[PDB]
Amino acid sequence: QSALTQPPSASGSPGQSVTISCTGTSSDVGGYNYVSWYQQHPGKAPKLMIYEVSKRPSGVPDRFSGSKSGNTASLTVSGLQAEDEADYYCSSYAGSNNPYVFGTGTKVTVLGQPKANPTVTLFPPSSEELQANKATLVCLISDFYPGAVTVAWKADSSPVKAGVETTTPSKQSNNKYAASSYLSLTPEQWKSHRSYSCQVTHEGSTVEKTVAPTEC
Amino acid sequence: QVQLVQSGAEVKKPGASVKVSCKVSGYTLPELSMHWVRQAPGKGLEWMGGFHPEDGETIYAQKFQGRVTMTEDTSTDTAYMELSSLRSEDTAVYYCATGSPFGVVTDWFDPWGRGTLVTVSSASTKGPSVFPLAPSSKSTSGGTAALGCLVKDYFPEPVTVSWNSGALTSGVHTFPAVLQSSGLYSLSSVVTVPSSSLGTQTYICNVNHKPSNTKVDKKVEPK
Amino acid sequence: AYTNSFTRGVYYPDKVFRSSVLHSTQDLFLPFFSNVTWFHAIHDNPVLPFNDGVYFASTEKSNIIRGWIFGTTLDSKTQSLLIVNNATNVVIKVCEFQFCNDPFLGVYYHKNNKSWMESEFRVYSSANNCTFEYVSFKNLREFVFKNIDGYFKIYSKHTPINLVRDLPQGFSALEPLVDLPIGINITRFQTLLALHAAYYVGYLQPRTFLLKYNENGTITDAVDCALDPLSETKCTLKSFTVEKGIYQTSNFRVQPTESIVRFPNI
Ligand SMILES: *[C@@H]1O[C@H](CO)[C@@H](O[C@@H]2O[C@H](CO)[C@@H](O)[C@H](O)[C@H]2NC(C)=O)[C@H](O)[C@H]1NC(C)=O
Ligand SMILES: *[C@@H]1O[C@H](CO)[C@@H](O)[C@H](O)[C@H]1NC(C)=O
Ligand SMILES: *[C@@H]1O[C@H](CO)[C@@H](O)[C@H](O)[C@H]1NC(C)=O
Ligand SMILES: *[C@@H]1O[C@H](CO)[C@@H](O)[C@H](O)[C@H]1NC(C)=O
Ligand SMILES: *[C@@H]1O[C@H](CO)[C@@H](O)[C@H](O)[C@H]1NC(C)=O
Repeated sequence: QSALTQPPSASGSPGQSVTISCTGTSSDVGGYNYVSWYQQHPGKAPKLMIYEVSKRPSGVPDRFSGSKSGNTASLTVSGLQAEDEADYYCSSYAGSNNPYVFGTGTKVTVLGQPKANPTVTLFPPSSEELQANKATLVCLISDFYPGAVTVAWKADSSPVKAGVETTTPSKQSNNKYAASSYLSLTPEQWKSHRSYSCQVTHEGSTVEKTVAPTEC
Repeated sequence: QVQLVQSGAEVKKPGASVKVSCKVSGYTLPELSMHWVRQAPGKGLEWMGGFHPEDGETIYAQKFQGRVTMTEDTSTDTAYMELSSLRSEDTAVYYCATGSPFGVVTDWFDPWGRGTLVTVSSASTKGPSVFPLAPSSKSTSGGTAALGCLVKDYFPEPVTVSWNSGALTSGVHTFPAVLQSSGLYSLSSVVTVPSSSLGTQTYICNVNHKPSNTKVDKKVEPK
Repeated sequence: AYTNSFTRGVYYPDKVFRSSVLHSTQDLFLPFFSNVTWFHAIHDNPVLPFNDGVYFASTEKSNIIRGWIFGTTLDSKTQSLLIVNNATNVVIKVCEFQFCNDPFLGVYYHKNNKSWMESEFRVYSSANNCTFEYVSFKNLREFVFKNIDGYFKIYSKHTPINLVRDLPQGFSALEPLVDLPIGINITRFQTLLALHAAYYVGYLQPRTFLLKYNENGTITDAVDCALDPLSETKCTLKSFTVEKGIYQTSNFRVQPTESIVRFPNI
C-alpha cells in the first residue's frame, strides 16, 4: 500500500516561503497522487490543505500550492507567520477507496534563530511543602528555541538529573517558546541542601540560578 | 456545508476499552465516507479505519485491525471508532474525517472533526496536594517578581492556571501537567507578577481536583 | 418571464370516440396565443395561484422536475395533493402534508450507502389523513390540471422537440392520464424539482372550442371561438373553412357599469 514519511520542520524566518516534502513506497495506487495535506496549528485542530497534490480547499489565501509526483509529494508554504506556523501532515487517499496512511508531519514555525538570551525564574519548596510527601524545586526558561533547551540542574555543587521536564508551544503574539523542569528529592534533602540550582544546558547557551528552602 | 463533531476528551485504563462517537451535522451520516485516524500527542498521525465508497467497507489499518472497530447510527447521525484493550501509544488524539460532505446536492472533499484527545494511565484521582510557589529571594522585590502554585501526586485531568482572579493577563507560562514516575500528574506554571505584591500581598490558585470531590482553591503567597 | 402559448393545452373533453366531425364544446381551456409565465432552476417554485385550472409544461432531458403540489394553503391545515413522476411511474398521494421552504424533494446520493429521497429534508409532513393513493432538452411534457365538482383531472402529451427557447408552434392534443373524485379545494399550486431545468404555466378559462376529430378518432385541430371575430365566425358556421361573406356571430351589448339600487327613503 501507499506508505509515506516526511522531514521534521522545514521552518524559516517571518515572511519566508518554504517547501514541505513527503516521500514513500509508491504513488497513491490507481493513478497520480491522491496524497492530501492537513495543517495543524500549535495547540489546535488540523485544517484540510491541498488534496490530490493539486486541488485547493475553501479558505486557502493563495499562499499554499502542491508539487512533485510518484513515490513523493510536496506542498508550498508562503509569507510564513503565526497560524502558517503549523504541522503539514501528508497522507494518501488512493481512489478514496484503497487503504489510507499518514506521515510523520512537518512542523513549520517562525524561526526563533539565532538562539536568544534565556529568561530564567526559580522556585524552592514552600514551608508546608517541606512537610508534605516528596517536595520539588521548579524552574522556568522563557524565550528560547524549543527542544534545543535542557532545563537542567545542580544540587549543592553536585550535578543532578531532572525529576520531570516540559515545553509549551509558541505564544502567537510573540513567536516565543518556553520550557520548565521540576527537580525531585526528599523533604530532609530539601531542608539539608540550601544552594540547589537550575544549571541549564541548551545548544550554545548555559546559565544558572541558585536558591535555599522557601527563600523569601 | 457538513460539520464533524468529536466526543470531547476522554480517559480509560490500559487493557480497558474506549468508544469515541463523531456526530455529523447540517446533513445526515450514511452519505459520508467516514474515516478515523490516530495522532500520537503533538506528533505524527496514523490510520486505523474508514468506509471506502467502494463496497461501503469499513476497512481497518493492519497495525490495529480487529482490535479497532467502527460502527454507525442514523438516529443521531453519529459515526463511532471503538478501540478495545488500550496500550501505551493509545494516549492519542482520535480524529473523525470524511472525503465526502453533501448539501442535498452531492460533494467530495475531506474536512476533519478536531478529534478527542485521550489519556490512558493506571493512575486514579486524589485529594489535596496544592502548594504556593515559594520564591527565590531575587524574585522578591526584583526587576519583575514571579509567583504561582505547585501541584504533586494528583490525577483529575483539568486544572485552572492564572494565579489570581482577573488581576493577571501577561508574562504567563503554562505547561501540560506532566506525569510523575507513579503516573500521577505534577504541575508548575509561572506568572511574572508585579514586584510590589510579592512579599506584601496574597492571591489565589483555582487548582480544583474536580472528580475527587475535593474542589480546592488555595492561597498564593511567599511562605 | 413570458412567451406565447400558441395552440397548446387542447385535451379530449369526454371519453367518447368521434371521427371526421367538428364537435363544439364549452369547457376550461388554455386560451389561444395567451402568454404563459416561464421559470428556471437558477435559485423559482413559489406558490402560484391555480385559478380555474392550470396548463403546465416543461422542456426536459435531465428529468429534474418530478412532481406538483396543490390546495388552498398547502400547510397541513387542509388536505394537499402531491403528484410524483419518479423513475417510471406517475405516483399520487393526498395527505395533510407540511412542506419545506422549497418543493426541493431530496435526492439520490452514492449507492454504496443506499440512495433515496428523504422526503424533502426539513419536515415535509405533520398529519396523515391520506384519503387517496395510486401508482401507474429533447422532450416537451405537456399537462393540464383541473378540478370540477371534486373530480380533479390530469391530461398529458409527451413529444420530442427542437425549440429549446419556447413552447413550440404547431398542434398536439392531450388524453386524460387520470381522473380523481377526491373533492379537495384547489386555488394555489407549486412544482417539485430535485435539489442540485425550466417550466411553464398558463391558466385555463371557460371557452367554447370547435374540435376537429380526425378519421383515427384523434383531435388534430381546434378553434378557440372567443379568440377573435374570425374564430367566432368559424364556430358560428361549425367550420374551419369560412367562404367570402358576412356572418352574424353575436350581438354586441354594452355591459352594465354598476348596480344602481333605489327604494323609498324610509
Ligand atoms: C375553497 O377555497 C377558497 C379560498 O382558497 C374559499 O374562499 C375564501 O374563503 C375565505 C374564508 O374561508 C375568505 O376569507 C375568502 O374571502 C374566500 N375567497 C373567495 C374568492 O371567495 C372557498 O370558500 C373554499 N370552498 C370550499 C368548499 O372549501
Ligand atoms: C405578454 O408578454 C409580453 C412580454 O413578453 C407583454 O408585452 C404583453 O403585454 C403580455 N400580454 C399578456 C396578455 O400578458
Ligand atoms: C417511486 O416512489 C414510490 C414511493 O413514493 C416508490 O414506491 C417507488 O418504488 C418509486 N419508483 C417507481 C418506479 O414508482
Ligand atoms: C386527521 O384530521 C383531524 C381533523 O379532521 C385531525 O385532528 C387529526 O390530527 C388527523 N389525524 C391524522 C392521523 O392525521
Ligand atoms: C391513422 O392511423 C394509421 C396507423 O394505424 C396511419 O397510417 C394513418 O396515416 C392515420 N390516418 C389519419 C387520417 O390520421
